[PDB]
Amino acid sequence: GMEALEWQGHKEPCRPVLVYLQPGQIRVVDGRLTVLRTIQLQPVNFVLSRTLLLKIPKEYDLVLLFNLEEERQALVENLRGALKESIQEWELREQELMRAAVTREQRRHLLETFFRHLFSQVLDINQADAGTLSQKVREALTCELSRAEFAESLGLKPQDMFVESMFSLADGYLSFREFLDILVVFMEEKSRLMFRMYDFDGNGLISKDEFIRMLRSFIEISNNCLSKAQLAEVVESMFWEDFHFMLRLLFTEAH
Amino acid sequence: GDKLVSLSRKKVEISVVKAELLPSGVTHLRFQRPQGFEYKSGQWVRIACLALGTTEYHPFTLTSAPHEDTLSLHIRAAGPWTTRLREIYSAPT
Amino acid sequence: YPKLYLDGPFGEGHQEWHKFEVSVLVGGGIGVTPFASILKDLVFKSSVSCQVFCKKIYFIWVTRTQRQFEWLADIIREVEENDHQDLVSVHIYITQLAEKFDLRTTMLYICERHFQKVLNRSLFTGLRSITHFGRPPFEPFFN
Ligand SMILES: Cc1cc2nc3c(=O)[nH]c(=O)nc-3n(C[C@H](O)[C@H](O)[C@H](O)COP(=O)(O)OP(=O)(O)OC[C@H]3O[C@@H](n4cnc5c(N)ncnc54)[C@H](O)[C@@H]3O)c2cc1C
Ligand SMILES: NC(=O)C1=CN([C@@H]2O[C@H](COP(=O)(O)OP(=O)(O)OC[C@H]3O[C@@H](n4cnc5c(N)ncnc54)[C@H](OP(=O)(O)O)[C@@H]3O)[C@@H](O)[C@H]2O)C=CC1
Repeated sequence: GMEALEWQGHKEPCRPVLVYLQPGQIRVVDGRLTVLRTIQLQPVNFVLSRTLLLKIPKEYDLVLLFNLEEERQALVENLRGALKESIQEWELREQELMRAAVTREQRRHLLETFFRHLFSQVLDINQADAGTLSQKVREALTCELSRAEFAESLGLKPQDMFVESMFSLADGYLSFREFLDILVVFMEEKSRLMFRMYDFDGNGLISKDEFIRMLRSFIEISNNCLSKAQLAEVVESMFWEDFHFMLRLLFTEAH
Repeated sequence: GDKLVSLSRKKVEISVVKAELLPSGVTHLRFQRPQGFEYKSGQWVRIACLALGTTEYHPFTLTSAPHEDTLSLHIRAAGPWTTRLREIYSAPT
Repeated sequence: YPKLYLDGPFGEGHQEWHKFEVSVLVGGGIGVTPFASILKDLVFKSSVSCQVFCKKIYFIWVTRTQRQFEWLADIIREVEENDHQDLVSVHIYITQLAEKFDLRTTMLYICERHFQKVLNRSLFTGLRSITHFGRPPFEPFFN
């Protein structure tokens, strides 16, 4: 292992940490012998710029800082050897790398506007609220989170009744996709909301697999045992419009 | 400034419940507590008696406990104001 | 944990709401941190004492977002949980525009008006008190 710096977004200060490169898992730890992350590789991509951003497949992107550019090359060589022992590399601008890979501030800023776009029909807010300018939105929804991280994202403690109940309904981790999939089904208009939720491109057509994914999610709404076979049979017999196919005194009032 | 501050304070108007002519020339005045009257032990108030037609405020230590529903003062007949209060409260009605 | 150096209270704690049978406590932004204490104190009084002058207390919390103040939600939860005399009625007013909602605000809004309750407690927060979105209607409230 070696001592280096880790970035935490535009608004957060860098943290001096240490890197240990085991084959099965790469561990970033604090200076007090406290492990901060242990990423295990399943047989991911890397970008170099002083800065090395490894983009985890379904986890948070990890950006590390090097003492020198030659030190960056040496650390990159060591990490690449350790990772390949148990493989795509690119190079982009420093600002481009910072604003391209998923950061905490960027992820929150994307998820908030995505949720507003989803629930505009309920909030009675015009769809021109903000701009969600697709693939990165899918990646953000795909990222599964631990209980503490998810509760922090929602401003709750890890042991609150709401988060624990929704984790029980969702079950070790949770992605926002499953979260709002449970939420909307537990919330006829639900079909339209779910369809528009799976319409990332906004063209209005869930091409091949999003339809089966929506069927599986609506099954996750209704607890059952023969779920997969029943959903497959329903899809076979049946085949937005897919929604139609699926269906086939005190005064406190704020301005 | 001191007179303006004295004007700023709102002088409550209250009524007496009981008056005792205690020996050695003492007056025990037990009177009604205003609704939001909160005080600690050893605190003192000011009183005026318009039956004298004088509008004088004199200080007296609250001899009743804060847990009591009324307020008690043990006024010693020390001079004109106190003696006049004693004699005016001597008679009923 | 480290040790602290404490300099005692400087508050000079006016409590004129005990002088009124009905009081309306309005908290805004950062000026609502004390009220937690206040609220708890009030309910504790209503638990131990019987002939209290303040028969009903209204707590109008007004905030843009509950960010950095989520703990006050749990404080209000316990306050209303222990309020066995219905002394305090809480009203939360989120004044943030719907176009600028964060995750917590969207979840609270939907659990308030687009997700069914459980025991008249919102699934997100858990409060019998109703959250409203917009400027609090102060003078219709007074009437
Ligand atoms: C904090 C405090 C608490 C008191 N508590 C009591 C009590 O519980 N019982 C009690 O009998 N007496 C108390 N006194 C004494 C108080 O001064 C009486 O009101 C006073 O004896 C009234 O006198 P008089 O005006 O009738 O006669 P005066 O002849 O006018 O008074 C003679 C004496 O009274 C004093 N005095 C008069 N007016 C005032 C005033 N406005 N402020 C201060 N001193 C004054 C003078 O210094 C003088 O020595 C207290 C005084 C103070 C300062
Ligand atoms: N007792 C006191 O003297 C206090 C003073 N302050 C002062 O207020 C300043 C800002 O407070 P801050 O913590 O940012 O509070 P915030 O502005 O974050 O929140 C206050 C809430 O009140 C609403 N609000 C704010 N200003 C007005 C206004 N002029 N008219 C109507 N509604 C309003 C806001 O709604 P929206 O923004 O959506 O309109 C917001 O929801 C601080 O500098 C602080 O010094 C704060 C607390 C107590």
